[PDB]
Formats: sequence, C-alpha cells, structure tokens
Amino acid sequence: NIIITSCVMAELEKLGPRYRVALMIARDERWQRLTCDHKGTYADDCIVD
Amino acid sequence: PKVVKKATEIKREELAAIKRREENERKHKRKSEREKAVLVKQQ
Amino acid sequence: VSGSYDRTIRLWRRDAGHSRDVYHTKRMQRVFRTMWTMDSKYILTGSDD
Amino acid sequence: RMFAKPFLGQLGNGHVQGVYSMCKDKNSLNCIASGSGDGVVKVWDLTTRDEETWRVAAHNNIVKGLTFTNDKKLLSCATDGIKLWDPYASPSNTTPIATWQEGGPYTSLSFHRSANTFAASSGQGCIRIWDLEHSTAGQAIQWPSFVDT
Amino acid sequence: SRQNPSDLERAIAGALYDLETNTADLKAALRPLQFVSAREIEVGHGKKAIVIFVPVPALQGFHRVQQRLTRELEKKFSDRHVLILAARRLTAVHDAILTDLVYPVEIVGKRLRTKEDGSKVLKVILDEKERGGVDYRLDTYSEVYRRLTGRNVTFEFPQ
Amino acid sequence: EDLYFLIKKAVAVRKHLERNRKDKDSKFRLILIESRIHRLARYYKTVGV
Amino acid sequence: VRTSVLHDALNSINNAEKMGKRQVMIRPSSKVIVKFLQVMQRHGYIGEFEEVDNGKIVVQLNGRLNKCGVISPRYNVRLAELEKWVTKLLPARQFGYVILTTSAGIMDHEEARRKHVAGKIIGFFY
RNA sequence: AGCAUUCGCCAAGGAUGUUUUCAUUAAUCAGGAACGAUUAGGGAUCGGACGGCGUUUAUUUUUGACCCGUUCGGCACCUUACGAUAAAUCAAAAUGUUUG
RNA sequence: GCUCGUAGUUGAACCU
Ligand SMILES: [Zn+2]
Repeated sequence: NIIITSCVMAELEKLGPRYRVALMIARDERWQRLTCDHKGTYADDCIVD
Repeated sequence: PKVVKKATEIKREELAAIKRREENERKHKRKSEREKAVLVKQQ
Repeated sequence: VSGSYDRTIRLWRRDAGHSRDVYHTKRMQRVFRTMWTMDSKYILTGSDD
Repeated sequence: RMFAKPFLGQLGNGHVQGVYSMCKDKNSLNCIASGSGDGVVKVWDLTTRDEETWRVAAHNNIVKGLTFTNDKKLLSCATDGIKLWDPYASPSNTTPIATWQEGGPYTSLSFHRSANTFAASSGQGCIRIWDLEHSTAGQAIQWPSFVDT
Repeated sequence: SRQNPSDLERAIAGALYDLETNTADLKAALRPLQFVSAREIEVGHGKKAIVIFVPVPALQGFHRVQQRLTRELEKKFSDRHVLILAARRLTAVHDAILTDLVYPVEIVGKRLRTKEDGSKVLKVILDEKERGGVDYRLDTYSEVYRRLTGRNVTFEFPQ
Repeated sequence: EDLYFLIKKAVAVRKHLERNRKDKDSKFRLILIESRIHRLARYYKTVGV
Repeated sequence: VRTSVLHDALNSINNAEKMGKRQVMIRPSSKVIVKFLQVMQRHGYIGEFEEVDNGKIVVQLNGRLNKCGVISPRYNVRLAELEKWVTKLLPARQFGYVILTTSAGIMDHEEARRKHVAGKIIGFFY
C-alpha cells in the first residue's frame, strides 16, 4: 500500500501544469491519502519526522 | 502573481492604444461604455 | 464572485466597477466554478487542479 | 491588510481531474456536490470536510450540469445524457434512480425554487422542462429557427 | 417532352400562356418557354409551396427575368411561395441546388458546426443586402432543401 | 501564354548583354531566367508539349 | 515544404493550448483533422468545432489538453502488440488515447479493441 | 563583395492592386556552375492601395506636402519567452529532460 | 563569402 502525504501532493501541485500528468497519476483514488498536520508543507522533513 | 500582473499591464497598454486610435479615428454626444455592450435586441 | 479562466477569483460588489478583492494560490489552476455558501460569508472554489 | 488570511481550506482529498461543475443545496447549507472530468461526482458536507459523504463514477466524459432537487436528490448532465441520483439513501445506491437521453447533448442544467421542476440547456438550442414524478419527456422550448449550442 | 403534365403543371403552364398574352410589355423568357416540371409540398403545415425545375444550361435564360416574374406568379397563383430549381443527374450538384434555391443573394459561407458528440448541423450565411422577404421565405428554403435533397441545413444572415 | 513572355524577356536580356557583355550582375539575371527556361521548359515539356 | 496539414493544425492546438487561448483558428482543413476532432471531442478534450468555408476550423477548446501527437511514420500495428505501442505512447494507459487508422474508421485504441480491429497509429492525445 | 552630383539611354528587379490566365507546375539539396506554428503587442520606419466628423497649394477642380484610420510587405529596437537548450545565441539554437 | 542547380529526399487537399 503506497501512502502519499499532503506535503507530497502539495509540492506536486505547487509544481505547475507541466506536471499535470504526474499529479493526475499521483491522485489515484486507490491510495492512502496520509493527512499531515504541520505548518511547513515541506516533504523531506515530513517524511523524516 | 507574476503572469497576471504582466498580462494586466499588457491589457492596460493595449487598451491605451485602442482608445488612442479610437480618439484619433474619431477626431478625423458620445456612446456610453455601458451602451457599448448591447449589440442588438430582437423582439 | 467571478471565477476567471486564469488563476483568480474576483470578489466584487453590486455597484463597484472594480474588484473589491482577488484570490489566488500557486496550487489553484483554472477556476471553472465558484459559488457562495448559503450564509454570505464563505466562497467555494472548484478549479482545474 | 495584515490579517487578510482568506484561505480556509480544502474539501478533503479532492477529485482526480478538474472540477468542471459544482452545485449547492439552496435549502440546506452544507450539501456540496461537484462533478469532475471523469464523470465521478462526489457529495460533501461542509461540517465534515475531511472526507466526502457520497461518491459515484456517474458519467464517462465529464459532468456538465449538476443540481440538487427540492427533496434531497441530485441531477447531473453530461454528453451521455442526464441522470437523477439519490445521494442520501441508507442503502447507499451507487446505481442511478432515473435517467433521460431523449433530447440531445445536454450541456447544462438548473432547478426550480418551489415546485419540483427543472430545465436543461441542450445542444439543439433548446431548454427542456421536466416536472418531476409525473413527466416522462420534458416539454421543449426553443427560439424558433435557432441552431447554436 | 419529358413529362405527361399535371393539371397544376398546366396551371403553371397556363400562367405561362397568360404571360404570353394579356400581359406585359416584356417577353424575353415568356415567349419561348414551355412546360418542364413541378412539385408542391407543405412548409410545415398551413400552406404549401410550389417548385419548378430547370433545363440545366438555360439558367441564364431564366436569369433573363425572375424579378417581378415570381411576383406575378405569386399574385396569379395560389398566394404561396414559388421557387425555381435545377434537376440534374453530388457535391457541387447539391451545392448548386442551394445556390439555385437562394438565387438573388449568393451564399457567403457554409458554417457546418458540431456539438459535443458525433452530431453536426450545417448552417450557411447569406449576405445582408436583401432581407425583407428573405426572412419570411428562409424557413421555406431550408425545409424545401431537406424535403427534396435530403440533408439538414439552416440559413443565416451573419453578425 | 507565359512562355512567350519568358523567352521575350530572356532573349531581350541576351540582346542587352550582346550590347554590353561586361554587365555581370545582369548576366546573373540572365542565368536566373535561363534557369527558369530549363525549369518550365522541362515541366511543360513533360506535360506533353 | 510543410505538406503536413495535421502537423501544422496540431502545432496550433498545442501552442495555442499552452498559451491559454480558448479557441484556435485552423484554416488548412482536412477530413483526417475533422475526424480527429470527432474523436477528441467525443472524449471531451476539445470543446466543440465549427468549419466555415472560404476551410476554417474553429475549435472551442476547454483546457485540460496536455499534448496531441505528431507521428509521421504511420506504422501498421498488430492487435497483440497494440498494448506495447499504447504503453509506449501514453504516459499512463488510463489517461489519453491513441488515434488509430483502421478500416472500420478512425477511433481511439479502446474502441478499436471494442470493434476487434488492428490498424495504424497516426496520433496520440492526452 | 557592395550602392552616393545632375541628366539621358538600356534592360532587369521589388512592392501594391486587378473584374488576368497552362493549372501542379510545388519544397529541400549529392554531381556542377557565376561573381569576391505563434510569441505580443506598443511606439516609431518607409513602399503601395482605400477612406477623411481637416489646413495649405488655390484665382477653384485637380493634384501634392502635413495629420488620422485600415492594410499589406519588409529592414531593426524593447520587454516576456510560446519556449528552449551546449553556453557565451535568441523572437530563434522555440521544437536534444513525457523526443515521431 | 553568397546564389542558381541535379541525382536524391519529402510530394497539397477533394472522390460510397
Ligand atoms: Zn506533512
């Protein structure tokens, strides 16, 4: 089961519509949306935390 | 943001030119800018 | 309220002529639908992200 | 200007493709439904925004029209025609409970205030009037020699 | 010639003889003309429409006079729309059928649009300079063209 | 048709150079129009003429 | 010389989609172009079109359109290798389509396998 | 490579416009030869054609110089790149990081 | 230094 934090979908959405295919493959509704609660939306510190 | 700022500046300069040649091409009452919306009205 | 084809919501008044406030993010792409809630306090945004 | 913080948030995990039609219940305040570009419509409650109340892959291309009826039921238009859904049923029915395709490429849809009636903006330059629970085919009203969408 | 003429085809030819004697003061197309062919179908419902056909290379011979000729035909016969059309024996054939339907003002542009499925509608724009009775007869031109040739077109003055 | 004005123009330029054979840029205009003689003589010979 | 009316028209679709325009104007028309827009319109990636002849094609487009394809060497493709070809063209097989030239018409690859026909790859769009 | 007095002659050539025609003649280059799809528009530059809610030629019609609009066709500036990418090159090296 | 140019290379749409 692959898990995709809201920092990670946040950073892919901050990357522009060049990556709309990577966003549309990243929001596969099969997958566990792991909601984070911290101010940064910074994925590397969310993952190591 | 940056693209909306640039593009509304471009719309300011473009409408400045279009109103400039509108006033020259007038020069060589008016019609109100709200009346320049209704093109025609069918019964 | 108007949702633009580019990345912006425009908050207007009935008798204003120019925009009372404007709304944007980096993660909001092309706002196709924007509607109010049923008290007139909040505004609700469906985009192309 | 210092306390201009306009952004509350986000209706959960959102859709996959872009939200191209959404609607509100004029009698409630928290029934929010939105149909993306996969046909999949979702129904949220504004109190419980971490997840959607209801979800169905309603259509194939996109969802063009979307509205709530006066009782609790919703309606969706797409190129495949128009479907009437029950989003609030205790047996949670992923299947539709009515449909219409006699008409054309229905491209939007709007619903009456008091009485159970709605109109749809078609592709034949026409609007269709349905009065629910006692109408099979809607009455057609169009401008007489009118062609455009 | 080609046809065993109808009673109303010899009512039209009888109107041609009534434009051979006891008439104008003009006969350039009225003196040589005989019977050719005619059909007569409703415009929706309420009133019918009358069409005749054309021996093919003589269309400039029917450009000898058509203005006020159709006025005399609409006065003297049945108060309905009278229309000339060239029968032949498909692309420029039926495009030529359209340009023979709307004869005074030529076609400006064919606008065949589609809807958000496989559906599509043809709608050709005609020039603005004659509108007075053309907005009346334009429904008759469209429904005559689909009742005779077979496809679905609509006509419009551009904007 | 066109070919007679081509050879009128070309033989006219030839007569000009026969009046002065040291005008080498008009000699380049001659090799341009002679190249058009090879061109349209070739193609309109392969039509059948 | 650019004899490729399809490559020109689809450059207009691409560049005037990244531009953020909302209808394009394609004056060099075809029937491969009109049927190509029948397919993309049927899958909703372009809004609508309208051809007004002089051969103008006016395409009211929506905005999700990422990239429409430019394959010039139009190869024959087996129905058994069509999975390999579609998984090489599309960035994800459930996103976008591959325009096939078949004897039963021109349609997407999923409908081509709904009619059990193998054809020729000309396009892709996603 | 180049082109600077006036005037005449000789032919070409460009651009515009037409109510002009054989109608694929088209497009790029081994072999060879002469000379040394849009950017995104704005403000200016002329070379025409059309129009004038204007002066002056003009003793008044032509007519031309000025001013304006449309319009093509080019020689360059400026920003953003529509992007790029080998960088020093860019309205093109835009199409070599989802290559057809 | 640029230009014409051949083999070659790619060859407008339109017509069950
Ligand atoms: Zn986090």
